[PDB]
Amino acid sequence: PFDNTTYKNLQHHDYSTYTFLDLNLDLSKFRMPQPSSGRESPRH
Amino acid sequence: ALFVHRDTPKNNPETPFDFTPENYKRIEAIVKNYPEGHKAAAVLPVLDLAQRQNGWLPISAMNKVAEILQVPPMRVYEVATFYTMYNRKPVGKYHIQVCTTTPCMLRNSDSILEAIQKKLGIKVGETTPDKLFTLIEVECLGACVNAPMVQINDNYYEDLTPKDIEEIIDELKAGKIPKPGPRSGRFSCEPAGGLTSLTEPPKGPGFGVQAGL
Amino acid sequence: KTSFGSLKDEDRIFTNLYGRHDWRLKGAQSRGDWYKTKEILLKGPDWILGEVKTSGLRGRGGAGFPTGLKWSFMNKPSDGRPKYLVVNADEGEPGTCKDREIIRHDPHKLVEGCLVGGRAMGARAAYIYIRGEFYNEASNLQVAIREAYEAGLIGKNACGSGYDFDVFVVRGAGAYICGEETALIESIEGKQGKPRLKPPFPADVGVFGCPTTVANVETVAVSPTICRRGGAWFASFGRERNSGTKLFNISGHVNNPCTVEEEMSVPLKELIEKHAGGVTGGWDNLLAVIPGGSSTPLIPKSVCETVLMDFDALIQAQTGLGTAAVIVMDRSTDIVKAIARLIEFYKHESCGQCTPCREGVDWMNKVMARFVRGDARPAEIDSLWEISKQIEGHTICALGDGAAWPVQGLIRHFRPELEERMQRFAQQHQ
Amino acid sequence: SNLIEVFVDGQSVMVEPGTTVLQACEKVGMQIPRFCYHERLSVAGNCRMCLVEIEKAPKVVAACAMPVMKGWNILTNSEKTKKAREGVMEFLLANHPLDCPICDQGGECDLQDQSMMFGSDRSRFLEGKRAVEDKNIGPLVKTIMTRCIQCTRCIRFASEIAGVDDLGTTGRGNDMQVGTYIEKMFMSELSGNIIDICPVGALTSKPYAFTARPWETRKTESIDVMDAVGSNIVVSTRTGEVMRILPRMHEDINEEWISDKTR
Ligand SMILES: NC(=O)C1=CN([C@@H]2O[C@H](COP(=O)(O)OP(=O)(O)OC[C@H]3O[C@@H](n4cnc5c(N)ncnc54)[C@H](O)[C@@H]3O)[C@@H](O)[C@H]2O)C=CC1
Ligand SMILES: Cc1cc2nc3c(=O)[nH]c(=O)nc-3n(C[C@H](O)[C@H](O)[C@H](O)COP(=O)(O)O)c2cc1C
Ligand code: SF4
Ligand code: SF4
Ligand code: SF4
Ligand code: FES
Ligand code: FES
Ligand SMILES: [K+]
Repeated sequence: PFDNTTYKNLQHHDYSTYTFLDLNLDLSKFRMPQPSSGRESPRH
Repeated sequence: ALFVHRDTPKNNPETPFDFTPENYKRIEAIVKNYPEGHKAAAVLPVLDLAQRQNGWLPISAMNKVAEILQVPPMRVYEVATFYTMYNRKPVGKYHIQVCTTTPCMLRNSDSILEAIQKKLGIKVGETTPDKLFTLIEVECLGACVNAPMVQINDNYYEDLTPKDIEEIIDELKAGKIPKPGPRSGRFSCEPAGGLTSLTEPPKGPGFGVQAGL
Repeated sequence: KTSFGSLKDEDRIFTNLYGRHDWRLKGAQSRGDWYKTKEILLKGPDWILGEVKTSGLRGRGGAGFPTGLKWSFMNKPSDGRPKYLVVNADEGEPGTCKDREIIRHDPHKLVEGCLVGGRAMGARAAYIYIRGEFYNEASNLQVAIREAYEAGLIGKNACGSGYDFDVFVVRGAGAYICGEETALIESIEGKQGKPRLKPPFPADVGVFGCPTTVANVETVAVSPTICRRGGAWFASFGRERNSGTKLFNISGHVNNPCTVEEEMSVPLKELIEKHAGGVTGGWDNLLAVIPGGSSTPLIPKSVCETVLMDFDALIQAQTGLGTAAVIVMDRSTDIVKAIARLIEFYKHESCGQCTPCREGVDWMNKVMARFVRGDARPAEIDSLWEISKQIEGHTICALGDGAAWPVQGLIRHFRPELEERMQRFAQQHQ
Repeated sequence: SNLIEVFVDGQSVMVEPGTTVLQACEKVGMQIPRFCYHERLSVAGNCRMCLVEIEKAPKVVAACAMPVMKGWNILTNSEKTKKAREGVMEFLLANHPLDCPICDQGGECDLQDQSMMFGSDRSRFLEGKRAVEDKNIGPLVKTIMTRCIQCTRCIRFASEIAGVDDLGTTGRGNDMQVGTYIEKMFMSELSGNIIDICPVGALTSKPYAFTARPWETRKTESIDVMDAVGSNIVVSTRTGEVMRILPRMHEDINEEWISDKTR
């Protein structure tokens, strides 16, 4: 049954102040190992 | 509204600030999004996280972020004074950001600004005496077809009237949280008088796929 | 084909623009997103770049550079440094509210655009610099990116093609200058959002010193639809060197301020009267139109009658296309107050790096603030023209150009209203 | 020889690739006006005074930053180059304070001299000028930040040569302010060279402050003895009394700097 009448994007009504960073912590294992420049910072 | 720091009793490097341990987990997760040797790239999300924990940035959050990322404090001070979200003075808990650029001004955001000024009892920049509301006047928030609109700490409240923003401020003073959207009959960005486009159902996967794919 | 516009619901790239369907993976898979992405990626960067250069896709950020020629600047051998796609999601332009809709309502289209574009340029990952004000949109996009990783669509072995491609979202902090590509790069690097000087273009030295392409959300998200439907199909919409579809933000004084997708060379009168429900008062109530967001010069009613809403016809109409964000202004508009508030925007959002913008934009705001009251004499209009011509072309990025242009459009089309404002000030105060 | 051939006002000069347009004009003895370019600091490109015309290219380029390409004809004295210089000088003098009499930099100011040479002769600015808060970075450098033109030689010096990182730009727009953002004291061993490289009177010598004036100072080219480095200096005297010690440019000892003990 097709619906072109309701706004399906209601998930963002319940987001909190830490939502984005909880999602980043939930994604921190799905990611590739970061490439290195060899040094710890440009002041090292 | 100044871009220097003067040590108050409530803002100094001996003002207490530290992250919760879940914020240290989140900071490690942020730093892992950036390449090795460019740990300094995570100044902005970690300092934003410090604002999300504290509500505002004293000069101990700036120094703590500079300590954990091993950057100079001055390079975090440049960031915290460059951007208009890093609140360097303690704002109220509901931070009403009224947009007043030209697309919101054409649809009478000034009536909303006057309505908030007469509903809260303050003016632009000030804070209400309960320390719940701070009203400032910001630039384009990127909701121009839903003009006029406001932003209250995270959330866009769009297509407003003076009565709609009075009603939203009333249900904020009751301790609840409203629905972050337009307050006219439409939902996000369609024409208000009806759907001039996208009336049909979509075609599904595979429509118009050229030969060789 | 000479008549343009009337884009049908079947040729819409941004189906579910309105949030009427499920923006999640179960909805986006039912609309063509993430279909045969593996067969797109296995056909190499060269076929993808050939289809994009075939498709006539120009820059949907607003400058309008040819997108495939731009992305081919990364098609070069590796020299130790990694490569990055960076997706410009800042969207600070007054009038412009469409990439908010792309992030919030079609996020998987953006993630598949990141994957196909990064495959086209050999990019290791994707940093999507979203605006810090778009918090719900950022959490929304991170939900969809988690759906893309958990389905195995991105990351390790992306869609089963043996390609490794992460997708990151970096949130901004409230600066309109961090939508310019090099200031955005500096905003990723943990620094003030001050633009770099060109050259180095980001294909040589970009984010972290790596080769980099910064492209808009619109010109990234329409790329898998181009690589599925073919180049010549998308090239068959709009005029030549104006190939395709475009999201228009008809804001301002219309009955229905809306975001809609339409063919590239649609008429402006037809767009306003057909999607926005016309100007508030009919077509005889129109005064001026800022056609493509704030950085483009206004044009009066006598030009907006026959004008086409693409790059070339608006350059011939002494303005620019820009973000295709239509700002409609009627006869009840203090137009000098509107342009002066727009210059007030361009001084509150200007990073203060080089001399001409840092000083002259504040000086133009003070002159425009006296023009609103009329507190000037008619030599200062030509003086302001020369100030704008000294800002234009002398800056680091085009915020100086995009600030001088509303002044030049206002003066060029409404010099007499400034002069009669000043002379009635002079009679009533002396 | 992989030199490339360019043209400066028509005159053919040979440059190694990677040469900036400003150095390509320096190789025929023409000094392009500049405020933020310093040949021992890194390139910033943010005063726009070096905007020079490349012909058959409809846009002035920043000569301090722009590497030359093959076959360019650099036009240092054309019409749009001079309009670029006059306009940029007009924006530099839009908010600069009328302090030339009470300023120590007068007579030895970059902004005065190339306002005279490359700028206009009058003002179109009719508004009120900005005013900036003064800072206390110590007993050696008198800080009057209204005179600052934000050329960022401060930050490049104290980030590259002094290695201190106390200075930066706080704010944004016309309210952007070079400073330290706190009451922090910039005491390096090389900290007085920001008095040298400030092109304006924003960073002046607090001991030398108000005492003398450069056109009456007699220049005497002498040697440091404060350490075993042998820095080459100017002991500038006025009517029989030592007024200050400036550096000399010696490419192999003290390149153009001196320590604060010397200064
Ligand atoms: N979408 C938005 O929210 C906004 C868009 N704009 C638009 O931005 C426009 C200005 O664009 P800009 O980024 O300042 O510059 P634009 O003139 O240079 O260049 C467009 C793109 O092509 C690349 N490019 C240009 N020339 C190149 C060359 N010779 N070699 C290699 N790459 C080259 C640039 O790196 C850039 O990514 C304005 O006209 C306005 O329409 C402005 C403000 C907001
Ligand atoms: C001051 C300034 C602000 C800009 N802001 C944005 C922006 O917010 N979003 C965007 O996509 N492009 C913005 N641009 C244009 C970018 O520089 C760049 O051209 C674009 O992001 C990517 O090129 P594209 O048009 O091919 O997508 C801005 C340019 C300037 C000069
Ligand atoms: S012209 Fe304005 S926006 Fe651009 S680098 Fe300079 S201060 Fe920044
Ligand atoms: S710094 Fe130069 S231009 Fe400014 S007041 Fe001093 S002498 Fe005059
Ligand atoms: S104080 Fe002087 S050296 Fe420092 S940025 Fe300002 S003008 Fe340049
Ligand atoms: S103008 Fe207020 S949201 Fe863009
Ligand atoms: S000298 Fe090239 S811009 Fe300052
Ligand atoms: K000085």
